[PDB]
Amino acid sequence: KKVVLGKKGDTVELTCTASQKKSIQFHWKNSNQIKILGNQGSFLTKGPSKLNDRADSRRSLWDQGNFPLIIKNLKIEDSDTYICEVEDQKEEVQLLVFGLTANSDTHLLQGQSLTLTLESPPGSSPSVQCRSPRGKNIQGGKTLSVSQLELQDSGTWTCTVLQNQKKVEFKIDIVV
Amino acid sequence: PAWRNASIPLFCATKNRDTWGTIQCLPDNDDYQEIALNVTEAFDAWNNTVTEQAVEDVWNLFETSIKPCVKLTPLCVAMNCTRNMTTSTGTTDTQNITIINDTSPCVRADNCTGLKEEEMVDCQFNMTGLERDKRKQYTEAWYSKDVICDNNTSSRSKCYMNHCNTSVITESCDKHYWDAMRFRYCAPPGFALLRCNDTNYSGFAPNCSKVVAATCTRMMETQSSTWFGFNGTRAENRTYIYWHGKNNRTIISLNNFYNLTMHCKRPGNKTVLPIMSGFKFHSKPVINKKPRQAWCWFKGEWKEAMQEVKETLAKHPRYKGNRSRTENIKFKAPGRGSDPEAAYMWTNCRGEFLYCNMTWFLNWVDNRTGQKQRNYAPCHIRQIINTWHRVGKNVYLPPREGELTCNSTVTSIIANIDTGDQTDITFSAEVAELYRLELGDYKLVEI
Repeated sequence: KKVVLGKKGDTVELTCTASQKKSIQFHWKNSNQIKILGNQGSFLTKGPSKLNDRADSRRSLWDQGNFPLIIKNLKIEDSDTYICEVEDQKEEVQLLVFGLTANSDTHLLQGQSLTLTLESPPGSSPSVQCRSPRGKNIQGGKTLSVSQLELQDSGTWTCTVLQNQKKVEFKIDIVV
Repeated sequence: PAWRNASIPLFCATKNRDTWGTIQCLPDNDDYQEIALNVTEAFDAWNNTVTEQAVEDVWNLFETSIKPCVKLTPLCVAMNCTRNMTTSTGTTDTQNITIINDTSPCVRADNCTGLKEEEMVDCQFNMTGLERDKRKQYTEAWYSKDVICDNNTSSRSKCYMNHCNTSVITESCDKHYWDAMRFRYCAPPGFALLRCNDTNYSGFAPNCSKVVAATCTRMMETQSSTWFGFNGTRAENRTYIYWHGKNNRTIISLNNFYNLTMHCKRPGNKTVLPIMSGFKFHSKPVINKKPRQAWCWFKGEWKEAMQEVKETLAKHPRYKGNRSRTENIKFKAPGRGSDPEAAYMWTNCRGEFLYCNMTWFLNWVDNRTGQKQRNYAPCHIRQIINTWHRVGKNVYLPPREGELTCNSTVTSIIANIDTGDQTDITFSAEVAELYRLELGDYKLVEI
C-alpha cells in the first residue's frame, strides 16, 4: 500500500482504483469499521463518524474509475487507515498526519536559545532533518533545540521528516 | 416438463393507449391464464432478469413521459456561486395535537404553516452545450442541501454540486405527465413464466412448494415513490416482509384492511369568482405566497398497520431481535446531510414532485411524547430532482398555477432493517424494490 503525508490543516487525496467503468457502489471504511462515506445508487450517505463535515471527494472520476477521499482540516488524531470497497475488493490506504511548531512568536533576540515542539502522532518514529540557508543540516531525534539564534539565522527554514521514504516541506516563521 | 433459465426480455401488454404505450408495448386483452404445478423451483426477487427488465422499462417510461429540460452527466465543473439566504424566523414550538383534515381553513387558502424556505443558489458556468467546441453560459437555481462550497465564509466562492452531475444537455421541455397506467409481461410462445405462490415468500426461496405457471404476468403499478408505495397491486389481506440474503435492503408491504389511502394536494391560485370587480360585489382573490410548498395527507389506520409490521418482523424466521419485546423496534429517519430522498418524500402528482417532512409523521405514528404529532407531512416542491436507477440528474420547469390533486392507496413501505441493541429500521430510496416486491415471485424459464 501507499502512504502520504498531511501538512496539518490542508487537504489530502486518497484515490481508489477501479476498471469496471460502471460507477459501482463504493464504501469508505476505517480501521474500526465505522461508516464515513458511501454510495446508494448515485448518492452519498454520510455514516455516523467524526468526519461528516470534513470528508469529501472529487466525483468527476466516478465514470473514469477512481474515487478520491478528500479530508480538510487534518489533525493529529485523524491519522487512520482506510479501505476502498469496489467489486468485493479491499484496497488499504494509509494516511499519516504530523506537524511542527514553536512557542516563541516574535521575541527572538540575538544570542537567544531556540525551542521547538514537534507534534507527532503515537505509533510513529519521525526523523527531523532540517535544512538551513547557511548549510546547517542538523540531524537528531524528535525534539531539537538550538543554542544559537542570531540576525543572520532568520528566514523560513526547510525542516522535513523522513519516514518510510516520504518527506514533505514546512515553513517556520522567525522574527528577530 | 423440463425448463431452463433464460435472460431474453419479454414483450409488454398494456391497457393505456399513450404514445410510449403504443410504441413500446402491445395492447392487453386480459388473457391471464394460470396453471398450478406441483414442482419445486428456486426463485430470487433480486437476481432475476424479469425484475431488471421491468425496472428498465419503468425508467424508460419515466425518461420518455416527463422529459427533463436539462440532462446531467457526472463531471465536476468549477463554477462561481452566490448565496441568496431566504431567512424566515420560526416562533415558539407548540406541542398541542392538531388532527388536520381537508376541511381546515389553512389548507384552502394555502397560507398554512409548513416547511421552511430553503436557501436557493445561483451559479454561473461555461461549458460546451449542444455544440461540442463552443463554451456557453447558463444560470439555474440550486438548493442549499445539494451544494458543497470551498469557502463558506464568503458569499461568492468556488463551489461544486453534490455528485458532480454538472454537464448541461439542453432539451425543449413541455409539462407532460403520465396517468394511472397498467401493463403485464406476456411471454412469447415457446416460453413459460413461473410464479411462486406460497404464503411464506420472503423474497428469497431456494425451495418453492407452490409454483404456478402462466403465459403473462399480473397487474402492475408504475408510481415512483421513496419511503412508501402507492396504488400497489399485490396488496393482499395480510402483512408480509421481504429480506435480501446479503445486506439490509428490505421491502415491507401493508394490509388492505386498514385502508391506507394517500392524498396529496397543492393549491395554486384561489379566486372566489373570475375577476369582475367594481364598486359593489368586489372581492379579493387569495393569492399564493409560497407556491413552492405542497401538502400530502395520510389517512387510514396507520398505527395498527405499524403494529402488524412489527408483529411480522418479530415473527420473521431470520429476525435476530427480541421476539417478546416490540417496543424496542422504532422507525428512524437518516440524519442530516443525507440524500434529499433520505430526508423527505419523493412522489409524483401529475408531473409535480413533492418533498415532505417525515418528522411530524414519525412523531404521530410512533407516539413520541413532547414532539409535534401531526397526521400529515408538510411538503415543499423541489425544482432539483434526483434520480434513482441510473447515475443522472434532471432539472424541471417551474410549477403550474392551480390545484393538482392526486388520490392513491398506500400499499408498501421501502425500508432497511437493522438488528442490534435497539432495532433501528431506517428507510431507503430504492424505488426498484417496489417492483421487486411486485414481480419478485415471477421468473422466466425456457421450455
